[PDB]
Amino acid sequence: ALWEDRDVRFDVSSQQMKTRPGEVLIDCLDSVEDTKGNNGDRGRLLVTNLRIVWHSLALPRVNLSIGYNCILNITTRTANSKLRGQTEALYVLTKCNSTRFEFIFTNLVPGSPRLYTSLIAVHRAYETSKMYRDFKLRSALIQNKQLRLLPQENVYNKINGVWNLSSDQGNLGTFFITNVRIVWHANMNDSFNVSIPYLQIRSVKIRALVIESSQQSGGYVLGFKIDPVEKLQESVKEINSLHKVYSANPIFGVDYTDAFVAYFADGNKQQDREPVFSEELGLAIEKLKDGFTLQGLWEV
Amino acid sequence: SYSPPELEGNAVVSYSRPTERNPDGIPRVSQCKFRLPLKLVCLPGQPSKT
Repeated sequence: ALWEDRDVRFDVSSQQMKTRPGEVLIDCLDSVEDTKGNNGDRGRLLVTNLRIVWHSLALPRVNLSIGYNCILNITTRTANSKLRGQTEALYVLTKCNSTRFEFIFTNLVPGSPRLYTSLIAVHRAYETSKMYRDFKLRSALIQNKQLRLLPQENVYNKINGVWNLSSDQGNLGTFFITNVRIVWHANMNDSFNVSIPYLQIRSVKIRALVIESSQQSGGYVLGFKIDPVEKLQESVKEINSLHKVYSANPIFGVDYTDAFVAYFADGNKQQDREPVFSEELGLAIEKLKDGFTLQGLWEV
Repeated sequence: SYSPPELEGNAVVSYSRPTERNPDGIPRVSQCKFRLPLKLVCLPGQPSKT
């Protein structure tokens, strides 16, 4: 469903670069040349709400899309002294489904390098806010007896005595309904709580309050049971209404081809062999490559 | 005490043109020369025959 902040795509279409409903553009910069691919071609860089995009600005087909849940390090490099003005450069390190890429972005015209700052800022806002768009078990949600609300979140329905049909004897627990996510704590050792976001929900039906996950948190079917079913169907219908009105415009809580092969961070390596034990060092070491030895790789 | 070699004087401005290529500005220099009067270095005095 949502891939803009979960993958890293190359030669993306002119439509997938367009702002998703919940997405929103923040800052832009022209003439940002792309490097780590020596095409020597200019472009335009965009720091959106969920991902960073770069399109060639002359052949807008060739482009890059990097999600914020797939970046590890972002480094700004101020160099290239007096000969001209102090120009910056952006080094982004990315790891998607165990494959490490690195992209470099060179600001050609030294007259507008401010972009490289705001990105950093929003990236923090992307990581400090993951309870908005991700699924978590047994977190630190509950205060003394109440829920700790996110910034853009207020409770809708406050129901006591809502069971959980995934355990045996620690069930009876409160059920908080909010505009961003729905949570349930256990009211007895209140660290068995589940915080499901509307973004991860696929369909709320009955078989009993069955909630299915959207192929990202796996097929996690959650079952709850309440007092006589009047309030039950009431809660189900209001939950479906809130789900649809959210999916209309997502929130995301962010406050404020061979293309891949030319962007590997390792260098001609998209792999990680099976980590096996090492009797030489005593550490878990990556498997050695068909004849190589540790004391032969170490020396020069 | 000694009189200057010439009364003329120069005045030079060095400025910069901010351009897209060099946002810091290419440096240019232009000058103008003024002419000072004898009334600054001389006075009417007595003449001698030889």
